[PDB]
Amino acid sequence: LEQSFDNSSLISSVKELLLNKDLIHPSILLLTSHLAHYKIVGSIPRCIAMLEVFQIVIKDYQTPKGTTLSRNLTSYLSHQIDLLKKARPLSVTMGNAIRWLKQEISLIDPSTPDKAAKKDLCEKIGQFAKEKIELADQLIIDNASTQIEESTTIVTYGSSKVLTELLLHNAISLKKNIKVIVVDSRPLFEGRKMAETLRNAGVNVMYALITSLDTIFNMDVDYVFLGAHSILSNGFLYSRAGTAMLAMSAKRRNIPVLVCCESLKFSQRVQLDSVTFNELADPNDLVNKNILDGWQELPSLNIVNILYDLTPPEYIKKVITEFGALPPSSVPVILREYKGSA
Amino acid sequence: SDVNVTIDTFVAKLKRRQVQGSYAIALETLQLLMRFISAARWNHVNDLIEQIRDLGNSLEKAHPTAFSCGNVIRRILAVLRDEVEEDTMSTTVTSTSVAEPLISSMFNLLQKPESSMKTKTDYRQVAIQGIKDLIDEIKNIDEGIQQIAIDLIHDHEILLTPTPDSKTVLKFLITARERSNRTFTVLVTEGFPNNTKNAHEFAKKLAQHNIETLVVPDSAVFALMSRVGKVIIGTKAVFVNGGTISSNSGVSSVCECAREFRTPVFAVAGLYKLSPLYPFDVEKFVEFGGSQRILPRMDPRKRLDTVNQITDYVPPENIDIYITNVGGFNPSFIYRIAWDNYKQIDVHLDKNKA
Amino acid sequence: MSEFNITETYLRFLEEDTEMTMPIAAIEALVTLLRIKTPETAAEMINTIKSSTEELIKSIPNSVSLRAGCDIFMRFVLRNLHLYGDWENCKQHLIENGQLFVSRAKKSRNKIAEIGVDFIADDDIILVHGYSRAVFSLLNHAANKFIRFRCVVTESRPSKQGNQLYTLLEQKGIPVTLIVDSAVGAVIDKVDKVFVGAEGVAESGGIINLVGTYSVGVLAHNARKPFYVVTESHKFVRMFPLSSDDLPMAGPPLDFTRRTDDLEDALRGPTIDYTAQEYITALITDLGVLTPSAVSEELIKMWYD
Repeated sequence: LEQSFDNSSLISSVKELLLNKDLIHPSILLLTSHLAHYKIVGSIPRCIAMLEVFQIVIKDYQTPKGTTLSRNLTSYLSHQIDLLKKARPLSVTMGNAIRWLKQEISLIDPSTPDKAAKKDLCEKIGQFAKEKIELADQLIIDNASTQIEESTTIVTYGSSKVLTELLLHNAISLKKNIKVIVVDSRPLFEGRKMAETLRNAGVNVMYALITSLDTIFNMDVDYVFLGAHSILSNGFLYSRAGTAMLAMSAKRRNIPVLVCCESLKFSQRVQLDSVTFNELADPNDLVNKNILDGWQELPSLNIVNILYDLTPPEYIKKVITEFGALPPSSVPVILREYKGSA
Repeated sequence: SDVNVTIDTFVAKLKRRQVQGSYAIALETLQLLMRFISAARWNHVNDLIEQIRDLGNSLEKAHPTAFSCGNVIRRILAVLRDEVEEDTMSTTVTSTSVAEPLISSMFNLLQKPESSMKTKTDYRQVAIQGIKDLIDEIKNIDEGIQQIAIDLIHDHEILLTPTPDSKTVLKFLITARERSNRTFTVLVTEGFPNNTKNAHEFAKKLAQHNIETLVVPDSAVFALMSRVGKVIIGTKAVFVNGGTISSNSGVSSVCECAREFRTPVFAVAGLYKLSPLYPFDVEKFVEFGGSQRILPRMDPRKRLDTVNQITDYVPPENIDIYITNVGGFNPSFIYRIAWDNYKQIDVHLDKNKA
Repeated sequence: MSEFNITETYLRFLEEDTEMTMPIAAIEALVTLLRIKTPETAAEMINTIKSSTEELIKSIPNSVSLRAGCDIFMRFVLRNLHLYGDWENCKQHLIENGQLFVSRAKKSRNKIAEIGVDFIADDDIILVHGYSRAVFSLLNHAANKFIRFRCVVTESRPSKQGNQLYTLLEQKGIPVTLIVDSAVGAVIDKVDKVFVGAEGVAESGGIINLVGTYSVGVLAHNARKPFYVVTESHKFVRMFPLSSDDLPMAGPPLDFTRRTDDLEDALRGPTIDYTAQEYITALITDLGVLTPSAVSEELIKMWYD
């Protein structure tokens, strides 16, 4: 009660809707069903999957009689976003795409016979993720590869989002020697997906848990690379929980730390505290007859499960985007030069 | 002329502290500036910046350590320094508009080769609104403050400020309790023996809005620093390093004692509180006070010596954020906001361009 | 008929005067390269310098201040070919700019001495390290202003330069001591300010000059003194590490091969260190005083495209 972070109302556990005024897309319920019951995403996997259902749901237009297609879809698509907000609040990978999409709703005129409404939207929103994601990730590949020598180590955290493809390129598409250290944490064992993949790729993978983190650093170790969820306007890395403890330690143990990221994952907002702006996710998950049951109904017990947390930018040495590399204090200068400009 | 004596009594207004604070001197240097705008016959657009750059050197040389007057004159030059290049390329034919606001500043000195057609009078009236839009910005800087700080601060933490003489946080923590109904407390120390006039005034009005407040002495602020994990500092002016020119007394060492406990250190500052200058000497901006109110006995025969100080300076390593009207910012980012408001010529505001 | 590569133009004038330094000597060689050899076509002109700069890197691989000179000359002729003159005027429009840097980058250092005045204040004991000649011209202006200070010169080992600076300004008339670089940590408490100078600035703000500017930099941060650094506006290179390991001279900084007959053993370690943004606090340009975050953005403002 003294910190009262349990009464930080960033999320509730509300469910069970029945309303049928909107024609709810059945497949967008599947997307929310695939998130909230068991999380299967990073952030750019959402930015793919949020776009996967959007190409389908615009194809079923269902434009009514006395309404322009500019007038209904700004309500029709945005009503379906609140289904996701019941499941999981948005990211900036969510956020920067959808406001760009709401521009495209507004910049059309009453001239389209709804047959032309596909290809002016379909390839355009396809060339979004073709440019802003795919070949944006291509420029990640050449930039990080020249900053990695052979016969070294990489320490990652959680499931990566883009540097999985980077580790595939340096182990197979360039065949230089490399050892991989993947560490994830209870409850979301998403780093095991990388641990399956890179040894299916056939490379030296050492799996790890965050409680045993010191003895990884007591060996020959360097080049700590990180996934990301958003970068603050200061330089704080808003990312998956438990990122900063290796980010403080490897910076304390004088070997450099980088964050693989992109310009789409920037943001205008700013903060400097970990427990201010976050999300909780269903406190039943940290249980597994069990050992304890009854965080409810029992006096003086609670289960927290932090999803996102900030890292100080002094821990990060170099921030790499698709345009290049940059020091972490110099993050917000792209916000005036490329994001909404490029 | 008649405007030449109103500047002289304004020169007289800046000698013997006829106005204080970082707020009221900026409004009154600018209303007085419009009289010079309305009674000027420049006859060339580079003469009008000459009409104002000597006036600042009739002001900044007259009194250096006031800055809310000192940064307006450069900024109101910059809105005309913008529009010299506006009518320059629009007069030409080939490359009338590129309109990207940033050219690479390293290369620009390193490449040297050598309808509103003219409408020469408009530089007056665009400065007449340039009079008006600056003040109307200053009147409601606190809305951009309050949009981001309740985002930045949370509910249940004890607090501390060393600057009771900040009318920003005097007004801000009213609505930080009122609209956002967060409950907390504030520790408050004194600017001994100078802001202790207002330090007892500060928590009393906060006792009216009853935010669990209590007054600490200046010596005790280390002993309770282990409990508090957040400090806000209402500064007076801020330079290009992110080292800010703070209020009167006591606030620098407690900003240092805050930094040693790995405690985040907050600051609030209006956009007009910015200054494009550099702190070359710390001691040329640290102004002192008097031997009067620090000991009143005035011995002529024993006659020891004693030191007052009515300006504290902090390095940018001891500061963390700048809660401004346009967002929160890094201590090292301060140039880019400033160079979007100031130019490289009038920062050396002096007639001798040596 | 010259070829401008090694010594048929370049190493001529490096024996002319030790007032011109290494990168602008390459800039002086690069602007006179396309001046005489002007092959009346925009295509092979830049293909001439891409041949010529890459052999110039191949000429001396371990003077990467030249690489900064090899970097920004391409940045010069790119935007100078911009303004869209279809190469018709841009032959003359480049060479009418032409002799800019032999008139402008030569007056870098006095312009540093114009604006670097109000750092060395009344009674500042000054720690210098290595012959970064913009510091001495700032100190030349300090003696010519008759402002009061003192000076402390470190070593420059193995590059010997500290023995020169003691002889260089004692004749100028400044009270000065030469100290060993080993005795920095026991003396730095009395020292108040400290001046160095980089051979090139990296992307976060880099000190890519000498052997132990990072050693004296990390001393000064625990001494909590303002670690200034003096350079100018043509000393920028994209080359940017993540650790304090740059490209070395020829081998790794921990060799373990043996002495064959009498080989030099002090010269086994590195000769160039690196310092990130954390340990500097301010720097000087021809543009002005510059914070270590703005030196990142101006090194990226015309560098991404």
